[PDB]
Amino acid sequence: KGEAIRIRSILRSLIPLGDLVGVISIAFQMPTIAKDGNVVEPDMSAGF
Amino acid sequence: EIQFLRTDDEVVLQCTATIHKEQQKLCLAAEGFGNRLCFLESTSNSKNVPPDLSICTFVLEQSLSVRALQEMLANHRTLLYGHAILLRHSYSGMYLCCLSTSRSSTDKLAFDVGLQEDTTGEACWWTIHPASKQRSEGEKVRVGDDLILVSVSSERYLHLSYGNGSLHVDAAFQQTLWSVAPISSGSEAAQGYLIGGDVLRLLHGHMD
Amino acid sequence: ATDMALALNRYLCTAVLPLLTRCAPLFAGTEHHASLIDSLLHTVYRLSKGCSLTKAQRDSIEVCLLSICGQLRPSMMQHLLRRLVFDVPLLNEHAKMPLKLLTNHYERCWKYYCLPGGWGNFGAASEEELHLSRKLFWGIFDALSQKKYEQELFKLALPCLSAVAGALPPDYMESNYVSMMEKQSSMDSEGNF
Amino acid sequence: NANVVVRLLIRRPECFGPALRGEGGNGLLAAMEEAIKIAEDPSRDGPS
Amino acid sequence: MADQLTEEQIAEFKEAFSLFDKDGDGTITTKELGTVMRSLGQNPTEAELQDMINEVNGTIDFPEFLTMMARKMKDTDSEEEIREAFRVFDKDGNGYISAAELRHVMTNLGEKLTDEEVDEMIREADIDGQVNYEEFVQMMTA
Repeated sequence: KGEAIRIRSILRSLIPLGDLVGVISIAFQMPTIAKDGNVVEPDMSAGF
Repeated sequence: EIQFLRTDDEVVLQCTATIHKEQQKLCLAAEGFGNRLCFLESTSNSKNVPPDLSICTFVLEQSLSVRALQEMLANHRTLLYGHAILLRHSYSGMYLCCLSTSRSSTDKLAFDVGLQEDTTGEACWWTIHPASKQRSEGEKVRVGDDLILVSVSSERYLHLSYGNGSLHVDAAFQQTLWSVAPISSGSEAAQGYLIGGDVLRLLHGHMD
Repeated sequence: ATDMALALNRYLCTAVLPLLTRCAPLFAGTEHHASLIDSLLHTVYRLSKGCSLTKAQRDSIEVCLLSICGQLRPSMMQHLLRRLVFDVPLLNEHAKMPLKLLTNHYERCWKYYCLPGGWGNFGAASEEELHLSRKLFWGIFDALSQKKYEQELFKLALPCLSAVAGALPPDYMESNYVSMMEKQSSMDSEGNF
Repeated sequence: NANVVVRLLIRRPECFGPALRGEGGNGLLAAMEEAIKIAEDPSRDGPS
Repeated sequence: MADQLTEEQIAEFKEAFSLFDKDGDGTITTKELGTVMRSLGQNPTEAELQDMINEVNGTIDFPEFLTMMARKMKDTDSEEEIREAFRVFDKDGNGYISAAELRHVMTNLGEKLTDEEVDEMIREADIDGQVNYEEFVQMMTA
């Protein structure tokens, strides 16, 4: 379908493939264990 | 008696540029031999520098409706607002089209406007839309109206770009008012008579 | 139980692993990348060993791992197999998916081990896979013999034992050189490493 | 509805955020790497 | 959606929630709501407790309580359905499913438009006229 192909082309031109791969490649923050053994987990709503 | 644009007419696309608060008329130009990209030719300093209008002229080869163009791709008409028009470069015999490529003129979402060898595909077709509210879709286009051109392939406006110091033309998402100016009409022309923009030879002595 | 682990599990069981399941048939000619798949399989299996996994997450991991292992070269998911030969005989709740994987693998790639040529281009075993498969068969048989009867588990385990028996050559000669000083680095019960 | 929404969003390119405008935008990977530093800078992530 | 539930069974979910009464919010905590499933009988995993709690505080109101367990109790629905498979038609005992009996199936439930019933043979793979009761509705999806 020509309209579907055109829409996909526009959407594909809007966002580069590299800009999508890099975001996936961005690392996460792992929770850490302190000297006590308590779980020091950073807040979900404050980070990536 | 208002005059109406129809197919087989030779026209030039003009855009108004306001640089350093100075209105300047620019024409869409291309040199189809060796440079498929399109540029702009100034036509406001004609009293000091003559413009190269030999390459700024385009011919309205065809004017089909949106559905007609769609069924074309699936398998003298007066221009009405909303039709898809085919613009043929007069000098190069090429067709104006969206190149689907960019020269990275800051705006990464814009696509370059150039010329294409063939008429196949949806890149060579542009839709004409009314400028202000005194016109409507289906109403016949006047010789002194501003027109908005949208590429069928990319749904991008024929845009005048102020990106760098110079001025560019490309298919972007910001609209620019283009004024179509009539150059000549083939039907009303007279065969064997001098017309403007003719390459000719001046036979002086005894036709030799 | 950390929120980051819970969200990462949701992400990898909702968007990442289903995408790999959908693009699984593209894992055919991956020979030139041997370590990448040998790491992906180990990571997937370790995640499947998880305790906080939900039913839907576990099912998604099962389907994804089966789809991935169903298209690889028979010589290629070997490291996953010697990891697995240590976890199958326990016959716990998590053992069912490895049982299904072994059954599918030995039903598909049976010519790799039994007939000396088998797969013409793929090759045959290096006798290390043969020793591993014999050890797996004997361990599974002994564990099932000394295990109490759970009838679904036995119905599932029967095709695995049958497929391994059919895949092993009937005149395979038990290696006289028993593996001396078997490396136990990752081969551990306590701690996994 | 998707074909109408896409056309509306490309007609109004300001809907894509200040980093996907095209003129001077750093992209998307560079956009969400600036945020992964704002979220850690306390003087730029909070009400100050 | 209340279509999955019925006015019959929705009662018992109220008296179970009325066991703790006091306008719903009071004394309905994560541990408290873990006990109302015990009245019903189903035995959810510990992970299955807070995995649903956070999907919608500790205090869970009745509209939240209904909207939660509505989505997960649409289950074990084939226990009664398996009886229905052999009761709708073909009680002759020969075990041969006729194509003529399949004509009750096409009847468009809101469409009243024909010739797609013929496509229903086409999308049915001839992989071995004979299609099993439960299977005829099964392989098309998932």
